[PDB]
Amino acid sequence: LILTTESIMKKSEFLCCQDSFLQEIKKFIKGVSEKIKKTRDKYGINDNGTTEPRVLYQLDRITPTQVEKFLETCRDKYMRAQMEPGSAVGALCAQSIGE
Amino acid sequence: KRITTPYMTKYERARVLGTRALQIAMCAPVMVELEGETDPLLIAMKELKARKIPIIIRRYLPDGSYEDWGVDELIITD
Amino acid sequence: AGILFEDIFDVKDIDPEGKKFDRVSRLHCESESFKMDLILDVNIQIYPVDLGDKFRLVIASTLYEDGTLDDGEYNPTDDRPSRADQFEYVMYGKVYRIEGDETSTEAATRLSAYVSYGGLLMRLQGDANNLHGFEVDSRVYLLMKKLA
Repeated sequence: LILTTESIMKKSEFLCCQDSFLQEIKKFIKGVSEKIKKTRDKYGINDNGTTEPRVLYQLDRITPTQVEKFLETCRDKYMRAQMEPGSAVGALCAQSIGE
Repeated sequence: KRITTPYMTKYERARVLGTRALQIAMCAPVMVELEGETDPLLIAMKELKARKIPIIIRRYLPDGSYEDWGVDELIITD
Repeated sequence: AGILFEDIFDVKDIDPEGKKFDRVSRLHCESESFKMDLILDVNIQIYPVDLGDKFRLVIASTLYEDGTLDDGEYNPTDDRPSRADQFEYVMYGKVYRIEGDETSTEAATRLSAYVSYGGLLMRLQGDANNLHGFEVDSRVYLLMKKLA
């Protein structure tokens, strides 16, 4: 998971994000990666996929396609959340304290 | 290089649709094939989705320099 | 077959926290053959369950025993031999959460499967070898017959 995350995050379109946001994603993905270890240590899951009761791979499942769609959704939602140029930001401030 | 954001802002979208509607209300050529729409603003929204609008947005930095962005090469969004 | 799981269950409690609803009761049950505990909501108006009853609960992927998973739509009107002719109560629902036992820090094998029957919930908890064949976002038929 960590290897595949840093492969996607080094693509050119992620460079336009603020570095504080790229740290938060990596901090989150590291957090997710530690839950996978704790479960697979408890249940004796082997990372090669060979273990016979296949239902064990549902417990903390994550797939490359889901990681790719996750990073794109986050990066998109960050870019679209920026305060757009032209915004009359003082009038919004005035009314948000007045009301 | 152009440094400002590639997304079209809501203010740019509002004024492109407005200026194009006013131009389509006068007898300008329509660049899309209209399909029985009469309201000029509805025709302008088809031209935006089809990326056919002939407007350039001149973004102005506060020092007085400028960037010319085509309406067809901004990333439009709701 | 298309059976996922099958065991005989004994009812151990009917309402733990009082009768919150009229039609629905929260049955807590335990199985003889395997060490499986079962939480199950049933409509006790159409099907009445008492505190001592023993029932057979089959969970199946398809309602036709020939193993044809063809379910474009379910037609109540159509009449063909099926699995439901042997059982008194039938529900259709979706498996929506598989979750691990939190109550041991090491060397654990208990799993929880959650099925929702339109809001009537089931928790089936037991050894991983008995819950095999459950997957998230899968749709299952519960079937249930009381035993004398």
